[PDB]
Amino acid sequence: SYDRAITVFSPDGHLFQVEYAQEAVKKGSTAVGVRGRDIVVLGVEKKSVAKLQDERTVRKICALDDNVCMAFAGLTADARIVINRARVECQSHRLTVEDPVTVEYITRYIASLKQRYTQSNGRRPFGISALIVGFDFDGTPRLYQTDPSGTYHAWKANAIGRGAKSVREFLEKNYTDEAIETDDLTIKLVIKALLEVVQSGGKNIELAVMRRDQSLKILNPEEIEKYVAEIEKEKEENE
Amino acid sequence: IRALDEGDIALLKTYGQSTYSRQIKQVEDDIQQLLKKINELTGIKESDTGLAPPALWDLAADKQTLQSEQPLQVARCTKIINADSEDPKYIINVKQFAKFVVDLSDQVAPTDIEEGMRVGVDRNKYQIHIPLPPKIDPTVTMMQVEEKPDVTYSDVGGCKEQIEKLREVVETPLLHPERFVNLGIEPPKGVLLFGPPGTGKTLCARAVANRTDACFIRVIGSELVQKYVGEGARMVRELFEMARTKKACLIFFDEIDAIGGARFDDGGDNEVQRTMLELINQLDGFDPRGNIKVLMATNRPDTLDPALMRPGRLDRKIEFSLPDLEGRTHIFKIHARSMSVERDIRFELLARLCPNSTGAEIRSVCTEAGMFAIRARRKIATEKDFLEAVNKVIKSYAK
Amino acid sequence: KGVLMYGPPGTGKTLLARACAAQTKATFLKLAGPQLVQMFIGDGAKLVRDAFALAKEKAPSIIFIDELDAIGTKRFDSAGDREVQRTMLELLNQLDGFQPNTQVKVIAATNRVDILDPALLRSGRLDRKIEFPMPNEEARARIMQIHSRKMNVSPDVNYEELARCTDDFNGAQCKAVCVEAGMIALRRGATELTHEDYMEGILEVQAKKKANLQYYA
Amino acid sequence: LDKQIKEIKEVIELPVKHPELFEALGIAQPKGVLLYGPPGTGKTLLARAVAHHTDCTFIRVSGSELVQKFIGEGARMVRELFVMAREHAPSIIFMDEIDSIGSSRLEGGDSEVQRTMLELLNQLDGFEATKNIKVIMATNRIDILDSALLRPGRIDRKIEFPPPNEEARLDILKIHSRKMNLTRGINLRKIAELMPGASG
Amino acid sequence: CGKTMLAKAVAHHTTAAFIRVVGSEGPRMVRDVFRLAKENAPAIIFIDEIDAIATKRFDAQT
Amino acid sequence: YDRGVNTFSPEGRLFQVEYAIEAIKLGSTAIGIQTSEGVCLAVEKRITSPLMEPSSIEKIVEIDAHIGCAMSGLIADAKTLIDKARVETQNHWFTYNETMTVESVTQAVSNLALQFGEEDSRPFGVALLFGGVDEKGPQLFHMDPSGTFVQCDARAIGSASEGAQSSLQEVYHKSMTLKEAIKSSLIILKQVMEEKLNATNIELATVQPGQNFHMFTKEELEEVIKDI
Amino acid sequence: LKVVSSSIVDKYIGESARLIREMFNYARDHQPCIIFMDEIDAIGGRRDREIQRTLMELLNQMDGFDTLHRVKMIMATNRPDTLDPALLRP
Amino acid sequence: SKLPLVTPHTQCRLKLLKLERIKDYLLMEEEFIRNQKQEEERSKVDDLRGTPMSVGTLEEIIDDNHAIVSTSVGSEHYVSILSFVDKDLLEPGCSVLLNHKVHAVIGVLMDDTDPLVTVMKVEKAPQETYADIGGLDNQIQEIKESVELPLTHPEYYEEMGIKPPKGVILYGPPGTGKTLLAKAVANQTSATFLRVVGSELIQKYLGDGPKLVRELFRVAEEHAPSIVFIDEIDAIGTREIQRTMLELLNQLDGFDSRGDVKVIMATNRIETLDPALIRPGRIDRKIEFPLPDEKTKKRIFQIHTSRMTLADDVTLDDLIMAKDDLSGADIKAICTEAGLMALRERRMKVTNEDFKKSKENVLYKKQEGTP
Ligand SMILES: Nc1ncnc2c1ncn2[C@@H]1O[C@H](COP(=O)(O)OP(=O)(O)OP(=O)(O)O)[C@@H](O)[C@H]1O
Ligand SMILES: Nc1ncnc2c1ncn2[C@@H]1O[C@H](COP(=O)(O)OP(=O)(O)O)[C@@H](O)[C@H]1O
Ligand SMILES: Nc1ncnc2c1ncn2[C@@H]1O[C@H](COP(=O)(O)OP(=O)(O)O)[C@@H](O)[C@H]1O
Ligand SMILES: Nc1ncnc2c1ncn2[C@@H]1O[C@H](COP(=O)(O)OP(=O)(O)O)[C@@H](O)[C@H]1O
Ligand SMILES: [Mg+2]
Repeated sequence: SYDRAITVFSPDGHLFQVEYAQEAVKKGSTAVGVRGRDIVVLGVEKKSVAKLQDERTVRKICALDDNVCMAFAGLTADARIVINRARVECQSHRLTVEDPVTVEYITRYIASLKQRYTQSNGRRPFGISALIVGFDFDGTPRLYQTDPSGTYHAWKANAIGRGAKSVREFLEKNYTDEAIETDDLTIKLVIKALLEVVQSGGKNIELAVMRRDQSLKILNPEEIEKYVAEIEKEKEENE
Repeated sequence: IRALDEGDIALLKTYGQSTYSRQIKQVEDDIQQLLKKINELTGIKESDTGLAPPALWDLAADKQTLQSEQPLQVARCTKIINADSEDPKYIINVKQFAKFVVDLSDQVAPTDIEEGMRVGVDRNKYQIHIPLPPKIDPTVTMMQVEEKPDVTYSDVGGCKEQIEKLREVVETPLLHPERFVNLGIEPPKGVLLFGPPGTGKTLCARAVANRTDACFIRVIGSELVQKYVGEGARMVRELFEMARTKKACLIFFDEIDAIGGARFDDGGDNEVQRTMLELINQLDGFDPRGNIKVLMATNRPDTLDPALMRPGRLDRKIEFSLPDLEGRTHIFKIHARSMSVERDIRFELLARLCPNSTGAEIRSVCTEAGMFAIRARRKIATEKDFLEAVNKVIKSYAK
Repeated sequence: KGVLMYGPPGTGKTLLARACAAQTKATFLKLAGPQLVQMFIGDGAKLVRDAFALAKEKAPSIIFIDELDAIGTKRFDSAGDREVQRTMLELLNQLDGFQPNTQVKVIAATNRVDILDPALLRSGRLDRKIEFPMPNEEARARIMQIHSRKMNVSPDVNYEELARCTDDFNGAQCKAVCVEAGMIALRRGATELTHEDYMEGILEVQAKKKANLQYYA
Repeated sequence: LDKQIKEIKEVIELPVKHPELFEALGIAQPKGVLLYGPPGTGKTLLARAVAHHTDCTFIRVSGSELVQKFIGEGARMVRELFVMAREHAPSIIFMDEIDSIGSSRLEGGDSEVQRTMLELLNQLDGFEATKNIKVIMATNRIDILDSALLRPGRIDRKIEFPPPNEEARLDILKIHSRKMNLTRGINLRKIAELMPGASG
Repeated sequence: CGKTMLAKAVAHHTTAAFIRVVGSEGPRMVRDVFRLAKENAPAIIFIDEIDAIATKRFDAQT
Repeated sequence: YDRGVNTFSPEGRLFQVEYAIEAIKLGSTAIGIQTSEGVCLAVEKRITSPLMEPSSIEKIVEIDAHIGCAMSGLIADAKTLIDKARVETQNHWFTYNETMTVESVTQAVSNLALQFGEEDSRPFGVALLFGGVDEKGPQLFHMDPSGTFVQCDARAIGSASEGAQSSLQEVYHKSMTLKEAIKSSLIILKQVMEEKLNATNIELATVQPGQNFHMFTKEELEEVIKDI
Repeated sequence: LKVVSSSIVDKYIGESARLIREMFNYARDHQPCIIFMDEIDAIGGRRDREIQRTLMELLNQMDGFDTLHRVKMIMATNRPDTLDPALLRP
Repeated sequence: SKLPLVTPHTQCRLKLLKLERIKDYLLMEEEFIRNQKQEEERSKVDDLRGTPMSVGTLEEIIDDNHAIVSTSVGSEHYVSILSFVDKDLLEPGCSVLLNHKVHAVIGVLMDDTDPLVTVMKVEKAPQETYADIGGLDNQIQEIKESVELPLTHPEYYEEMGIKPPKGVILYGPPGTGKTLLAKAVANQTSATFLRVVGSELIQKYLGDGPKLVRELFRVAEEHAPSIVFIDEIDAIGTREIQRTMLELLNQLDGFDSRGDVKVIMATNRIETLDPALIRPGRIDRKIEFPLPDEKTKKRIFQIHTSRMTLADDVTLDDLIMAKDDLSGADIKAICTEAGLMALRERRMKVTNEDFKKSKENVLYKKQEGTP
């Protein structure tokens, strides 16, 4: 009994179609998220804006809460589907529950939706993975990752997509156990990887920041290039 | 861009050229031509035929024997006419040449020749004078082990009961037939060895080969599976008659699962099944098998044909399992016996450290300790070395 | 003029053929199915025809074609095996076709009668189909007595109980029980084997104890 | 095909006719070219003419010839074809409709198709004895083909053969009418204009 | 209707040799058929009820 | 006989659920011990990278103040089964006010598990250990994708189940103190399973009848680390 | 003339085709005659080499029947499906 | 024999001087050769074997100087053996010289059959070297410890008591340098090299798979110190093909004693291979060939563009950077494609823009997915 299906097991017992979903995630572009001392920062790469393709429309970064933000790496159609579902869920939870939304609940929601969609015949799993950053961890930053197997884990700093093998090791090389003083330092550190992954072009670092109390914050390419120049000065020290 | 014109090529293949390339090109070309000249001058390298050391051979005996004897042709004998038991008149079937009715020379005797017999025959009167040994297939005749593998029973660890059961059938009746005969019991004549790969099956086979005195023949799947139909069955026939020629013999079919596959029809391989049926018929069919003891090892006991597992063909089935703690300590002792190691190595600690590791794993970990040591250039392996090896191999399996 | 003997491996078919060859006093041709197939293009049918011709030339003759499962198999198989088909067809028509063949009796043995042709399993060729079943319990006791005839058994061996333990045993497995009891008596060094040795042999021969069939699904 | 013919002169002819540059450049010679276009667009004709001018030998095997009915036969055919080409001095290997054995196979027998395309790719990748040995591949409608052979270390270049235009129709009509007895008052240009989108 | 009949008649009257294969009878077979044609220069090849192999093309599955 | 559970083998076995057992085998190892002092469970995280929060992998959980759990397998739907167990305890206690017998909790989880060919999906490819205390006895129980379930004294599931089970069987007896059971289980885990104990990959949870609080082990492992 | 078809088969190169040709020549020489080849599938199966080359010779000798010979032929088989459709042609 | 290695490559006076020294020595060889008994042993042996002498096949040896011999006509002859024939060089299947008149056995002819593995014997290993491969330092050490050092220096292992490792698996993305390392280790120790690439052992006949494996290992034993490189072990390794696996596994770790032959296998898809094929007792060294990192990629660029004439402006580092997405084979393709771009513009001396365009085009030769 070979894989050939979603709801059947090979004699080993692993659902290879879930593996195919995770490889479908692997074929997507880079996405590396972190949490800092107080703030959470993100920068997406591989914009590859081709002239008439005005880069704003595709919306590489989506903020779906009073304050929470992420798009989805993989195939973007299911990304926007989970976007609509996240909008509905966050607004409905804020309306119905005695207290507003927390990042843990919404991450569990996404994981459960992915699992429930997967757990049936004739229903394609979302081949999409995401990195969620939220503020209301009792007023503290925390980062989560969601995987098409319907799984959710917590990270101090994680990378998924085309750089998953590389950037993660980069993080394992330099994620300071010292809580990042001057969260702009964490922003420079993450911008370094977000650039170096895509040829450090300086054009696709498209970035968002939230200090775990603020609403959504965005970084324009010039202000991000400021952190890029600081990182270049830090790297030039070896002389 | 316009294509590279001949003038463009000519300009390009120079100018950028150095001030030596012309001379150096003429030098390498002359090197090549004069190397051909050396080859021609030295001529063709001599090809020999093998004439032994000169002092060893010749004497007038060789040429005298050449001019005096007869280079006999080889024939099958057939249909001893024996029209009166006084003028026997045997038929011969000299292969690829002819068939003749012929008589004996003055040397050989009627009791010497039988039907078949692969006789030898003179070249111009076709008289019969030599009894030649029968035809044995060269692949079948090389199948005999000849050189005894160096591993003995004492080099097998943990399998006390399995080795005891195996030696009861394959070794004891040959060594001490009086035990069985004076007690009036017929010993079993077939053993199957089954267990996970790398558990030691072939190893205890080699051990048997050591302690064995009678003829030992090695068989693997590829030996019997020919492309031609019935030829594998033919090989099985030749193998068993060769074994019958010996005064008692052992046959060992490693990887019997290669051909022992159970019969299936609505699908099959069939020809492999035909060879396996010939093997079954030889093992236990019409006519006594003889003093031919049989040993087979397989990684798949269930896959073999049910007729092949049947007692009388595989009387005793021996299971080799992943060793227990004591067995793991014993195999560690056995493998570290040869190695250069520090004295007080607590082998039981590693043995308990081992997960469900086959004996092959123990050999591999010992070799890995040896390699770490030789990489460090130290002449003695240490406990830290063995721990590092244990890790290496277990994480390598874990991947 | 045709007797096909059949049954699962371990009943005694080959033994029956051997006994029939013993107390007959006639020309006996013994062969297996793999002997007939051979490599060359026309030689297998030649072998079958020559065997039958020899049987005629020594008219009181019985041919024991053992392992008929080899040459005999469903015509359309799986095909480069058609040589086996032709040899088998020569056998087929050397049993009943055109010229009759009398005074040449044929015995055949197979374990896989489902595999065989609907042709060489006919009624004109193999008139008698003799089933060899699993030995019944008095049959098992008789078999153990037969094989332990000369092993110097104990004066009290409860063969009936052995038959009760040895369900699903074939006759060869009963002989295996006997020889295993002898070997176990040798391990004890006992000059005569007894009932406990037979129980231990039954444990040795029987099976693989299956597995955890409540974990199963 | 003048543009296409010029590209294929460059890539094939230059290493075979003037290897010294690639020695002076040091770079290893390019191995082969894939040819793709609608069926009938002179691909075999172009390969045959290139082999004729380059003075090296022409060996052909269509992809459909490779398949066979038995496992281990496509591999043997490819390996012995490469042996023949190597034994035949400077040579170009031509394989028409290579897409027949190079296509979407991940759908899932099919085993021998992969064991053939992988073997061909192994023969060309190992640059086996590629002293003046070249290969040429032809495909109808490139899209059905797979990238496994076009991967950079493998076969190096692609050439497109669109349907002949008005000027190309003029040539081909002239060439194939050169032997036919034509009559004054003929107006072949109207004929070429009247045949839009011919495949040659 | 006489499709093979007239072909046979033509083969008899002319110096041609008449080789026939029916479409129900892979590519190696076609290669051998045309090669066996090549052995006799004026020989004729005939495909009987060809349509089975020459059916309209599309994306083939198996 | 490959498309699903609704096909029977010649030997009757369904060629779908044995693959779910092997799916148990691909998961992280998990251990459970039943003693008259307290019921304990242990689990290996397989923390892919320490940059993860080790507590994030919920391979050790608390269903309720009297009952904790561990699992091995695909993990993803194991959390769903824990959710069902928690809703079971909540509903039954809020309605009847009598404590849910851990036997009954396992029975309810089994009733959920029997919903792949028994109505109108696929078996939950994961196995579970439950450890609980109740007014009538402290118990430990085991659950597998087939929906069958058994009371055990010393249980092990997941990868390396056989060797860990053998050692756990050899160390067990009926009158052990929970301290000796915990130490034996931990040293077994150290020798066979991965490596020396540390807070970022091992987890332990134990429950006692008179204790409805802190059914976990957390931020106190140091004493063991120096004294294991 | 009665024939077990497998009897036609011989291992020498091209001997079986000669055997079939000679059989039909004996048929023509000793009229009136009836040729009964039985178990035809043995040499009449759908298209190991020599059997096909011999079926070709059987086809040629069969088609060589002029209207005048007093020669007729019977073929018997138990698996007519396996028979080559070449024989099935009128 | 072959000419020595000339290892300046730029056209300089040093290269010419080395070639001139080679020229001088070869000219002295010319001079020496141009500048220019055992008739009793000849008249004895080479006249007993009176010309012509036929060639046949030895079947069996029955007595001390009597053997059974076949010939091309297929006949069989029992004929004596004259004393000068080396007995230990005589075995069944051996090609043997025979006196034309009385078929006397007059010498073994060194084998000229079994042509498949005969051509399989590479002997053309010297195209690569450890120098030619750059950056595989850990893998170089692994292969050295595994296959090379036991062949070059078995002394350490015999002194220590280790039976050295004698089977290795190489795995990683294609074009990372697996075959390169295999050929390089074949060159560094001059033990003969045998290659057989995966699916080519798969055959239509029932026999030729296991038979091919058997004769391959037989010839490997015959050459004694030998390397058997199973490239694309995948195709066989991932009943008949399983039987070929069984024969290969038995020939790796089975009965008899295998001897000195080393076995190196290469795969792209290690995780898919059958666990039996990777016998942890036998396949004790698994070696990963990951995609080259920055230092490696620099080394590969240096070695491959070294033989190239270069302009001043090339910014080699900026060529490397990126996110290590290209293996060594892709880098060689970059080098060749940049050379072609330079040639198109008529530069016999490549520039930076050539490499930039080359890398951009080669990277364009990747991926097909839209979202
Ligand atoms: N009824 C019986 N009486 C005596 N001995 C028996 C009996 N049944 C079986 N045996 C013994 O068991 C064996 C039976 O095997 P036998 O040679 O008859 O082949 P078989 O059962 O027909 O097997 P196969 O079909 O594989 O050839 C013999 O060794 C015989 O001594
Ligand atoms: N009980 C044991 N004692 C000593 N060495 C062993 C034992 N079991 C296995 N080995 C070692 O592991 C290897 C196992 O090979 P083996 O299992 O005989 O191959 P196969 O599985 O093909 O029969 C042998 O080379 C042997 O050296
Ligand atoms: N430009 C051309 N000039 C002359 N003849 C042509 C031209 N293009 C095609 N042809 C004719 O049409 C045929 C094209 O064959 P080809 O394109 O190789 O077919 P396929 O596309 O199936 O490979 C040639 O044999 C040639 O005779
Ligand atoms: N580390 C390296 N050093 C030098 N060349 C390399 C390296 N890695 C790959 N190559 C290039 O790749 C080719 C070898 O690819 P390889 O990985 O051996 O093929 P395969 O994937 O079929 O084993 C050679 O032409 C070589 O130039
Ligand atoms: Mg029998």
